[PDB]
Amino acid sequence: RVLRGSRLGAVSYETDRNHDLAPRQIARYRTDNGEEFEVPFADDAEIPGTWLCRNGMEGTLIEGDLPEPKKVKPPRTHWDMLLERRSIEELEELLKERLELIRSRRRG
Amino acid sequence: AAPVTHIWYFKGVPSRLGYLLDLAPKDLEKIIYFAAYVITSVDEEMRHN
Amino acid sequence: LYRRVINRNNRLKRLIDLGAPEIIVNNEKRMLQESVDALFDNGRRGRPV
Amino acid sequence: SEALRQARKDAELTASADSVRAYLKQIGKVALLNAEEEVELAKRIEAGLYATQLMTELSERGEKLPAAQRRDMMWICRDGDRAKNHLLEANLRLVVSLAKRYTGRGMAFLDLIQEGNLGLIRAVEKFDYTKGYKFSTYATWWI
Amino acid sequence: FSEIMRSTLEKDNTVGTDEALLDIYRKLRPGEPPTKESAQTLLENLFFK
Repeated sequence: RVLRGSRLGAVSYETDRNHDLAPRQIARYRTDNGEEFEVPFADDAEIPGTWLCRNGMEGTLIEGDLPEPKKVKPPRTHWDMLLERRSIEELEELLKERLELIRSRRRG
Repeated sequence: AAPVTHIWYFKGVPSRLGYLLDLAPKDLEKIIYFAAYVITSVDEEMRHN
Repeated sequence: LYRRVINRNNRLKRLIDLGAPEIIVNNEKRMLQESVDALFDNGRRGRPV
Repeated sequence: SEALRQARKDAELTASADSVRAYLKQIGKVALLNAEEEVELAKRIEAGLYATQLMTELSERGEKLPAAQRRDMMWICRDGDRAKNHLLEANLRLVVSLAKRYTGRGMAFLDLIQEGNLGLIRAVEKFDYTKGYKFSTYATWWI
Repeated sequence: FSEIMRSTLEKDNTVGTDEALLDIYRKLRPGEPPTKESAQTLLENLFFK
C-alpha cells in the first residue's frame, strides 16, 4: 500500500564551514546591451571568453582577448535551393522576360 | 518575442484594462486576440494643415 | 503548459527570423497569448485545456 | 431573404470564442488556384530570386545603377515575395486538410497547423514546376 | 379547447413549415448555414431514427 519515490539528487550532509573554503577568482563578463556580470570561477580554472550569462544572451569577456567570432556557415538559402536545381542562363531568360514584360506593361 | 497581456487585468469583473483605456471589453478582446486593428497614434496637425 | 509556451515561443521566433506571411504570424501570436493565458489560469477564457 | 443572411453572418460573430474557428474564417478568404497560376507564381518567385542575386553581386562595387532599370528590378525583387505569400495563403487550406487527420493524440491542433505551415514554407521553397506536376503532390511530403 | 393553445397560436409569428424548420435549425445549430431539407430530416433523425 505504501508507495515511495526519489527526486534524483544526492543529499550530502556536512557542516557549513564558512571560514575554510577553496579560494576563488571573479571574472567580469559583459553582454551586448551594456550589462555586466561577474562570475565566480576557481583559481585553478581557465577563464573562457564567451559566456551564456544570467541575462540569457551571449556575454563576452570584458578584456578584449579576442575569441573567434563565428567560424561557421549559413545553413542554406532559398537561392541555394534554387541554384542547386536551375541554370543561371535560365534565370537570365526569366529575368529578361519579366523586364520586357514590365516594359510592355509600363510604356506600351 | 511578442508582448502578452496578463489575464487578470483583462478577463475579470470589471475589466481593469477596459477601465484604464476606457474601451469595451468585448472590443478589447478583438484587439488582443488579433481580430481587429486599432489606431494607436495619429499626427493631427499634419492632417490639419 | 511550460512546454507549450516554450514551443510556441521558439516557433514564433523562428518564423520572425525566417520572415513569414501575416496570417501565420498573427496566428502564432494569438496561440502564444492563449498559451500564457492557459499557463496563468486555465479555463478563464473559453475552454479549459 | 436577408434574414437568413443576417442570421448566418451575425451568429458567427457572437459565438466566436474559438481561435480555431477564427483561423478557419481567416483562411476561408483567399481563393484557390490552378496549374498555370502556380507555374506563373513559381516563375515570378524565381525571377525575384535571380533579381536579388543580381543585386547581391551588385552589392560590391559592381555597377553604378541605371535608375529605371534599378527601380523596376527592385520591383521584380519585391514582387516575387508577393507571389510567394499569395501561394502560401492559397495552400493554407491544403495544410489544414492534411493536418486534420493526425489530431486527437499527442499535441493540440493549432500547433499541428503551424508546423504544417512551416513544412509548406519549406515545400514552396524547394518546389520545381519544370517537372510539370501538381504542387499538392510534392508539398504533401514536406507537410 | 384551450385559450392556452389559442394564445400560443396567436403568438405564432411564423406561418409556414419551412420557416419553422429554419428557425429551429437556427436555434439548434447556431454558427451554421441553413438548409430547409436537412432541418426536417435532422429533427426526424434526432427523434425518430
